[PDB]
Amino acid sequence: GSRRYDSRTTIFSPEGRLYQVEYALESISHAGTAIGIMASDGIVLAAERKVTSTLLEQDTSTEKLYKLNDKIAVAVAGLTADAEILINTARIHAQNYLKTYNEDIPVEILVRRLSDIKQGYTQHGGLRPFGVSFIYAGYDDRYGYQLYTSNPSGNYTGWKAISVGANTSAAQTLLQMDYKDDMKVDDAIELALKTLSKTTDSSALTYDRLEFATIRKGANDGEVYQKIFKPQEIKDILVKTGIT
Amino acid sequence: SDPSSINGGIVVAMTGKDCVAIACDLRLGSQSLGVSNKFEKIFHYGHVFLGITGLATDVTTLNEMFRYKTNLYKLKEERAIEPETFTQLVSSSLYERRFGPYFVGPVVAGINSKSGKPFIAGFDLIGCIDEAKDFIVSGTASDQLFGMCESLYEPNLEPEDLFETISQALLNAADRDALSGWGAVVYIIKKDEVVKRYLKMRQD
Amino acid sequence: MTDRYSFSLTTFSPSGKLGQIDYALTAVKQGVTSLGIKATNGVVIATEKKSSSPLAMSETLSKVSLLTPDIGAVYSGMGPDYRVLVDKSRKVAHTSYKRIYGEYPPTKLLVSEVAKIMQEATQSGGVRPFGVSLLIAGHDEFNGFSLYQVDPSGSYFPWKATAIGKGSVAAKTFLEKRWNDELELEDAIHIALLTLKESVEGEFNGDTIELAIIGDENPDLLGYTGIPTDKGPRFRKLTSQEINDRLEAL
Amino acid sequence: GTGYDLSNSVFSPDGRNFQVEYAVKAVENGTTSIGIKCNDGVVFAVEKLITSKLLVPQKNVKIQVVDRHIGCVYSGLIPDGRHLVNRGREEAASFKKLYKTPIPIPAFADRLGQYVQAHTLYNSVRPFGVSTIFGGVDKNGAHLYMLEPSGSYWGYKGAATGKGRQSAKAELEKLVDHHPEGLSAREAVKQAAKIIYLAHEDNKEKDFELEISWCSLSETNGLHKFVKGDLLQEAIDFAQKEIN
Amino acid sequence: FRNNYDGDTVTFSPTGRLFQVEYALEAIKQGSVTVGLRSNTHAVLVALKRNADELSSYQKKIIKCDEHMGLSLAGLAPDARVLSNYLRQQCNYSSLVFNRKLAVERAGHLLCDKAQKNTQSYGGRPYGVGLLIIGYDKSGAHLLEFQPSGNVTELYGTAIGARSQGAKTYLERTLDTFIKIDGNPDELIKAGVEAISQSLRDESLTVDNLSIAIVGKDTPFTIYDGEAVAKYI
Amino acid sequence: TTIVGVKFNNGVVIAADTRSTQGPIVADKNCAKLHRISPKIWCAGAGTAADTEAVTQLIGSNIELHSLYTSREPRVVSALQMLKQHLFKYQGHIGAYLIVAGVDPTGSHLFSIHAHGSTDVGYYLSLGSGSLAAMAVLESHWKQDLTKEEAIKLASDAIQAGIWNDLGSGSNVDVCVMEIGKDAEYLRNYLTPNVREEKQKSYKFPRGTTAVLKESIVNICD
Amino acid sequence: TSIMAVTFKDGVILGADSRTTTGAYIANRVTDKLTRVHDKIWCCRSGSAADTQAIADIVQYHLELYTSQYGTPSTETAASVFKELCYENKDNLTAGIIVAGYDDKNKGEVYTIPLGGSVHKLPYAIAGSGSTFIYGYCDKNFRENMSKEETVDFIKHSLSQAIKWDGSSGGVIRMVVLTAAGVERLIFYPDEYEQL
Amino acid sequence: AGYDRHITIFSPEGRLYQVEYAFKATNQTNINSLAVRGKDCTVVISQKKVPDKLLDPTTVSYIFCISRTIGMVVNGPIPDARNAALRAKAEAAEFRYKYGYDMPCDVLAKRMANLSQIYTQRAYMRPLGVILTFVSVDEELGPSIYKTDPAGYYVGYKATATGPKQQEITTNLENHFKKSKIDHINEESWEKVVEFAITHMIDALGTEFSKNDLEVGVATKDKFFTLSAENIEERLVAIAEQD
Ligand SMILES: *C(=O)[C@]1([C@@H](O)[C@@H]2C=CCCC2)NC(=O)[C@H](CCO)[C@]1(C)O
Ligand SMILES: *C(=O)[C@]1([C@@H](O)[C@@H]2C=CCCC2)NC(=O)[C@H](CCO)[C@]1(C)O
Repeated sequence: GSRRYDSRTTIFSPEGRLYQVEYALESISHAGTAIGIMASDGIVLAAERKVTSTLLEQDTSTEKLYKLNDKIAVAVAGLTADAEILINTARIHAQNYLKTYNEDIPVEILVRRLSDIKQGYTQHGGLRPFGVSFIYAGYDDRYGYQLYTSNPSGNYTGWKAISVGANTSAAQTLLQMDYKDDMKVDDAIELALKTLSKTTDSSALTYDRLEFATIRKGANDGEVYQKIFKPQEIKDILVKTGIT
Repeated sequence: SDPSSINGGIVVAMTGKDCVAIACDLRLGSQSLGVSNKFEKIFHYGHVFLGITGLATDVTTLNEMFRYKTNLYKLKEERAIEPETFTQLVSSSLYERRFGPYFVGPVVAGINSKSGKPFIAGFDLIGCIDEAKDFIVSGTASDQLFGMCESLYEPNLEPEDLFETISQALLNAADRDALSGWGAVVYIIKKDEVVKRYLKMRQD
Repeated sequence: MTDRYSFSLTTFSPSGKLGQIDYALTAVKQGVTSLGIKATNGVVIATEKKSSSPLAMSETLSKVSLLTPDIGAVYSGMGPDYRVLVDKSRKVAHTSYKRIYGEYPPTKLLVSEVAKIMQEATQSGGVRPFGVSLLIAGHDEFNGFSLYQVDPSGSYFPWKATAIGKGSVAAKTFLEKRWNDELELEDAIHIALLTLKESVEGEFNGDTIELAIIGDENPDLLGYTGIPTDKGPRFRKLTSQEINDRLEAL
Repeated sequence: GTGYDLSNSVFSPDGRNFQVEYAVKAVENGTTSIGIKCNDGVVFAVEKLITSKLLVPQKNVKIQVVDRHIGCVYSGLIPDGRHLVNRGREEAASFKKLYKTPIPIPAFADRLGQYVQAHTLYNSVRPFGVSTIFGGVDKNGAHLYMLEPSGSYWGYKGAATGKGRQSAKAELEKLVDHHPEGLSAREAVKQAAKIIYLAHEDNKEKDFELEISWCSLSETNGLHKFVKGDLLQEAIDFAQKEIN
Repeated sequence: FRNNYDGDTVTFSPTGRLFQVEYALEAIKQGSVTVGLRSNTHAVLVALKRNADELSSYQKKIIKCDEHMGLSLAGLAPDARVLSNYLRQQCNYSSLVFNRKLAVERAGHLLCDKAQKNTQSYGGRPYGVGLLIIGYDKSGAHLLEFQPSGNVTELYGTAIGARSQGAKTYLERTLDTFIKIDGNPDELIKAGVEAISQSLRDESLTVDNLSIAIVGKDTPFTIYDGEAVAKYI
Repeated sequence: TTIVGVKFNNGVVIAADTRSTQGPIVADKNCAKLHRISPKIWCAGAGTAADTEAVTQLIGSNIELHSLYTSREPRVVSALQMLKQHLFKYQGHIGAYLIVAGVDPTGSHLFSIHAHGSTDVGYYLSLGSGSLAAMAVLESHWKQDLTKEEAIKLASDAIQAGIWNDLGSGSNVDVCVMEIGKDAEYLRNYLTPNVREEKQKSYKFPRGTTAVLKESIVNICD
Repeated sequence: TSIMAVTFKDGVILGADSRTTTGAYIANRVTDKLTRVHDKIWCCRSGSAADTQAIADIVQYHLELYTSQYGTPSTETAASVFKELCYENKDNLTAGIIVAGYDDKNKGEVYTIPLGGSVHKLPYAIAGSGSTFIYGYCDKNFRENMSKEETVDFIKHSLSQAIKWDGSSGGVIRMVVLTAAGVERLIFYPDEYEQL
Repeated sequence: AGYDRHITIFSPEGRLYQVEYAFKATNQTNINSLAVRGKDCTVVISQKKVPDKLLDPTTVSYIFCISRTIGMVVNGPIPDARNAALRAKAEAAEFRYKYGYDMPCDVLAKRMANLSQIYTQRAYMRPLGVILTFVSVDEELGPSIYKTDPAGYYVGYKATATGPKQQEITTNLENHFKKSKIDHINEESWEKVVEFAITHMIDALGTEFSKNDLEVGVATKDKFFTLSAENIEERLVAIAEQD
C-alpha cells in the first residue's frame, strides 16, 4: 500500500512535541533576521536579505516585507514561496472582512485567522507545515499600533519589540537592553538597524542587504501611512544613524 | 416586476478637453414612494470612477465587489488600476453571472494616468461594453438622457463648460422621469484634480 | 486504484532541510547551462541545444518558449518537467488574467503564478517538486523589461543578469565583469554569446545554440493590421542565421 | 538495495515487477487447464481435483461462459478467476448494448487484457492470481487466447497452464505438427480429454474429475456448450484407453 | 520471509501465497466445530455452541437467510452476521424482483465474489469466518462450504472448526449411508449429531450446548435449540 | 444587424454595420461587430452582443492555447468546432449568431453558426435583421471567381442594403479581408455614409447657468 | 426536408433536398443533408439541423474509435450508435435520421431512426416533411434489386415530387452512391428534375 | 529513506530510479526496430520473434494503427504497449472530434509524453516500461517520426532505432546520412524505402531475415498500414537480387 511512504507530518513525539513544527522552526532559524519595533507614534519593520549578488536586482526585489492591507504589513522569515501562499490568503481575508462589515479588519482578527490556518497543517491533512514565521505590524482604531508574531505551530503573541529568523537570542537580548516604552519611531528605526548590525553573520551591513518599512500616522493628515523604504531611502538612513 | 424600475435613478458620463465628467441623481425609491435623497450612484477606485444605475441592492453589492477586486489588484500589480483595464474587469465580472445577472447599468469614467487620454464606457447587465467617445447614459430616464446629450453635446468642451452641459443634460432628463431626481451630483475629472458639485433641482 | 498518496512527499528533516527541494536543485545543477541578460532596451535568454543524437532534429525541440507575446522562458534541469510547466504557464496567463482583464499579465505576476504551481509540488500530497529552474524574461507597460529566476521551491528573484545549471558559477562570474546599466540589446546578446561559449564543449553555432530576446514590438509578427493599439509581440526567437551573423563578430 | 518485491507497481533494478511474478507462482500451483483451437471452434478442458468423496460429482463447475459465445477457464486462485469473468461479462454486455453485435474474441481478449494490466499499475491492488484460457467463434473464425497475470496475452493454436502445463504443452505441440490441416471439434474434444489425463501425472496423487466445453460453428452453432453425457464419456474412455 | 509479506492482503509472498488470507483461515480453525450433511430430501446443520464462562450463554452458530436457506458459522461471529445479512438481501432481492427463490448454487457464487473483493484491495481485511450453507431449492437439497479465501464448494457433507477433521472422516465413511436417508429427518439429524460427536473431546453435547437446523422438501429452514434438541442427546 | 461573408478567388471577406440597439433606441452608433479569433480568423457577430463578444474571446483564448500547444497555425474548422459545440451545449441560451472566416494552412474558409449550434458553409452568407436586404443583393450580384476588390464591393454593398432598408441596422460599414498569403487586414469604418449634419445651433451654456448647492475637492491620492 | 435511402442490386443510394428554413425564409438553399460517419456508412438528416449535426459528429467520433480498435463497423453497428443517442435523449432531440451503408458481405443496408429513437431496417426509407407526399408514389414504384440507373431515377423522381408539394423542400437534389466501387456524389439542378 | 527507489521521488543525486528501471523494461522483449523517412512516406521496421509453436503468429505484433494516419511501434512488454496504444487511439479520436482535424503525429507524441511525465511526478502512478515511436506523413510537416520514453521525453527524428542493439543501428544510419548529406531516403516508392530499411537492418545486425522474422509498417499521405508476410517476402526477394 501507500502507508509505507507516509511520513506522518502530524504526530506527537513521546515528549509531546510536534516533529515537523520543531524542524520547520529549525529551518526558520537560518533565515535572514527580521525585526519589529513598536513605538508610541508608529512601528518599524526591518529585515536582512539572506544571500545577495552584484547582479541581483534590488529595485525590483522584495523577499521579506509585504503589504497585507493599507494598515497591516508583515516581515517574513523562512520559505519565501510558502510565505506568498499565506500572504495571498491573508490579503483575501482582509478584503472579505471589509466587504462584510465595511470596516478595515482589526489587526488581531487577521493575525488569528492566519495562525489558525497554520495550526491546521499541524493537526490534520498529512501535509508538511509552512516553513514560515511572520512579524505583523499594523494599526486599527481599537488597539492602535500593534506588533504580532506567528510561527509554524500556529501560535501567535504580541510584542513591543521582537525578532524572527537567525540569531534571535542575541537580537532579543539587545532589544530588551535598549528598548523603552516612550520610544519614538525615529528612535526605533535606529534601534532596529543597530540590532541587525550587531547580529549580522555578514561583514558589514549595507543598504543592498536590507528592507525597511514603517507604519506611521503622519501628523499632517490624521490617517495611517505605510512606507516601504526604497534602496536609496535605506542607504540614507544607514548613513544618518551612523553606520554609513 | 422589472428589477431596473424599482429604485429608479440615472447616471451620465461625458468626455471633454483633457477631462471627463460623470453625474448622477440622488434618488432611491420604492416605486412611487421616495425613500432616500442621498443615494449616490458614483464610486471611485483610485482615479477610476464608476456610476451604477438599477436595482439598489445590486448597485451596493457591485461597488463592494469592485472595491474588493481593485484593492487586491493594487496589492499585486503595485499600481492603481486604469480606466481601460477596469472596464474589462467590469465586463467579465458581469458576464460571469450571465444567467443570473445583476440588474444594473454601469458607467466607467476616468483619465488614463499614463496617456492622459479621457475615457468613458457603458455596459448592459451582462457585460456588453459600449465605449463611446462622446457620452454614455444609464437609468430610468436614459431615453430622455439620450435626447439631451445628442443635442446639447459637442466635442472638446473645457471642464467649466462640460460641467454646464453634463448638468443640464442630467437635470432636464430627471425632471421628465418620475423615478429620478431628488438631488444630483456632478464629478468634473482632470489628470490632477477632481471636483464634486451638488446641484439644486426640484424636489418633487 | 485512486491516488491514496494524500500526504506530503517533501517534509522537514531534523536539520530543517527540505530534502526533495535540495535534490531537485541538484538535478538542476546537472542540467545544461542557460542564462539571461537584461539590457536597457531588452532582455536576452539563451541556452545550448544539447542534441541527444545526430539523428534527432534539434529544431523540433525548443528550450526557449514563448509564454505570452511579451514573455519568454528558458530552463536548466529536467526537460519534460519544463515542458508541462510551460503548458500550465501559458494557460494560467489566460485563465487567471487575460480572461479577466482583457490583457496579458505583467512579467512579475505570471512569474508569481508559475512559482505558485511549483511551490504546490513542494507541499501537496503525492508529488515530487519540479526538477527545474526557470529564467523568465518579459516586458510590460508599467514595469518595462525584467528577468526572473524561479527555483524548485517556488522562490523567485529579479536579476540584471544570471546563469543557471552546469557552469552557472563560472558564467555568473563572467557576467558580473561584463554587465553595466548602459548595455544596449545587441551588447547583451554579444555578452550572452561569449558567456555561453565557455559552457559549450563541442560545436558552437546557430544550430547548437538557442536564443531569444524581449525587445521592440514586431508588427511584422502580428499577423494582421487595422488596430493601431496592437503593434506586435516583443518576444522573438533568433534564427540560426541571425546567430551565426553575430558569431563572426565574436 | 532490496524490498523491490514488496509493493505491486514497483520496477526492480532489472526492470521486473516481482509481485506479478509471485502471482505467477500462485498460477503454477494450480490445477492444469487447457484450450485447443479446432478447424471451426475451440475446446476447453480442466482438471478438477477430487479432494474427497464428499464433493458432489459434476456439481462444482469451473468453466465459465461469457455472453453466449465465449468460454473461459483458468488456473490459480479460483475467486480471482470469477472476478475476471464477472468483469468480462460487463465488458461484453456493454459492447453488445452499444454496437448490437456480440463482442468479437480479439476485442474481448483486449478488454480482459487492459483490466488485468490495470492491476499491475498501482500498489493499492494485487495482481491477478490466475492465467486464463478463453475464446470462441465470431464473425470471422474461432479464436483461442491465454492471459497471464501481467496482462500479457496472445492468440494460440493450443494452450495450457497450471501444474501440468509442460506435459500439456508437449502434447499440444505434437498435435500441431501432426495436423497442419486442422483438428475437428469432435477430435479436439477427445484429444483434450487425453492431454488432461496425461498432464494429471504431475498430481497423480489425488483423484480427479474431467470437465470439457466447446464452441464450434458446426457442432454448437457458434454457441458455448458443456460436453455432457455420451460425448463426455466417449472422451473419458478415449483417454483412459491411451493412458495405458 | 513471511513477516515481510503478511502485512496486508494486497501482497503476494515469493511463493504466491496470501498470508493475511491464511491467517483469516486460522480464525476458523480456532472456531467451535459445526457439521453439515444432506440426503436427497433434506439438509441438516449441526453445530456445537461454545460458551465463555459457566455463567455465560452458548453463542448461536446458525442463521436463517430465507425460508429455504440458512447457514452455520465458525470463526468471527460479526463477519458471519455481515455475510449472512448480505445473503438475506440477495435472497430477498430474488424474491421481490423475479418472484424466484434464490438457488443455493447462486448464493454460493455471490458469497464467493463478496469475499474475493476483500482479498485484492488495500485497506480491507479478509473475512475471518467459515460458513456451511444448506438449502432446498428447485434442484433439491444442497450443502455448501464457504472459506474466507472466497472458495465455496458443494458437498454431501462436511465440517469446519476445531477438530472438525473427526466428523469429516466419519461422514466420508458414512456417505453411502446418510445420503439415502430420504423422507426421514430425525434419522438425518441423528446422523449429523453422530458426526459432530466425532469431534468432541472436551465435553459431551448437552441440551443448552447443542444446536440443530434443518430444511427440506416440505420443511422450511428451522432452528432447534435446547429442549427441542433433547431427543437427540 | 447586418453581417455578411463573401469568398473571393484567393481569400474571404466579412463585413458588418455598426449599429447597436436596445429596443428602438440606438445605444451605440459605432459598435464593432467584427471580432478576431486569431490573427487570420475573424468573426462577424449578430444577436446578443455580450454573447458574440464573450464566445468569440473564449474560443479565441483556447484557440491561442491550442496553437501554442501544437506549434501550428489555428484552423478555421477548429474555431468552428469549438464554437458550435459550446453553443450547442447551451441550447441557444447564448444568443450568438456568427459568420466565421479566415485563412489557415489548408486554405480560405467561410462558415456561419447559429445560436443552437448548427453550422453552414457557402460562398456568400449573411445574418441579422438586415440579413434579407443583404442577401437580396448577394443573390443578385454574386458570381464565382470574384476578385478581392469585387468581393469587398459586393460585401460592402450587402451591408448597405441593410443599413438603408433595415431599421435594425445603420451607421457605418466595417470590413476585414483575409487573403491566403498575406496578413488579415481589418478596415474599421471602411465606409461612413451616415455623418450627422451640422446642428442648427450651439447649445453651449453661459457659465453659471446651473445652480450649485455645495462644492468640494475629491481625494484621489492614497 | 425530403430525404431517402434506397438499396439496390449493387449497394445503396442516399438522396436529399438542399433546403433549410427558419419560418418562410430559406436560410440555406444549397445545404448538404447527406453526412458521412464512415467511409461507406452515411446518413440522411432531418429535423433539427443543430441536433442532427451534433449527433452525426458524435457517431463519426464513435465509429472512428471503433475502427481503431476493432476494424470497420457494420452498418447495423452504426445505426445502433445513432439509435443509442436518439433514444436515450429523446426528450431533448428532434432528429429523424436515415442510416445507409455498404458492406461487402451485406451489400447495401438501410435503417431509419424516427423521432422516438426506434430503429427500422428496410429495403428503402423516406423521411422529412416532404416524404408525406411521396408515400403513394414510392410504394407503387419501388422494386428490389434495381440497377444504379433505375435507382437514381426512382430517387430523382420521388424527391422532385416531394420538393414540388413541400414548401420546406427545395434547391438541388443531392445523392450519394455507395457500392464496392466506392463513393459517388451526384447532384441534380431544378431545371432538370422540375420537368420530370 | 531507501524508498526513493520504489516511487518516483528524487534520490540525493537528483535521479529517479523508477524511471531508469522502466527504461530497462523496454528491452525485455529483445526486439529491435527502426524508422526512416522516404520522400513522401515513413517506414518502420521491427523484428518479429515467435518462439512458442503454440502461438498464432498473426496475433503477435508490436506495431499499431493509432489512427487512419498515425502508426506506432512499441519497444517493451506487450501489456504496457497495449495500454499506450488504447490511450493513443482514444486521444487521437477525441482530438479530431474537438478540433475538427486529424491529430498530428508530433502532437500525439507530445500528448503521450506529457502523460508519461506525470507518472514521473505523481507517486501513485508507475511509468510504463515502453518506448513509443510514432510515424505518419503529416499534412503540414510531411514524413514524421517522433518517439517518447518513460522519462516523458520526446523529439523528432530523421530516422531512429530502438531496442537492445539500438546503438549499432543508429551508427549505421548515422553513417549513411553523413554520406548522403540529406535527411531522408531519396526514393519515390515506399517499397524501396522499406527495402532500404530492411537492408540497413541486416547490415547493422549482421543477420538475415525470412518473411516471418520481420514486421513492417508504412505511412503515406492519408494512410498508414502494415505489410503482410507476403508483401514482405516480395521485399526480401528484391533486396536479394542486388547482393
Ligand atoms: C444585431 O444583431 C443587433 C446588434 O445590436 C448587436 C450588437 C453588437 C454585436 C452583436 C449584434 N442585435 C440585436 O439584438 C439588435 C436587433 C433586435 O431586434 C441588432 C441591432 O440587430
Ligand atoms: C428538414 O427536416 C428541415 C431542414 O431545415 C434541416 C436542415 C438540415 C439538416 C436537418 C434538416 N428541418 C426543419 O426544421 C425545416 C423546416 C422549418 O420550418 C426543414 C426544411 O423541414
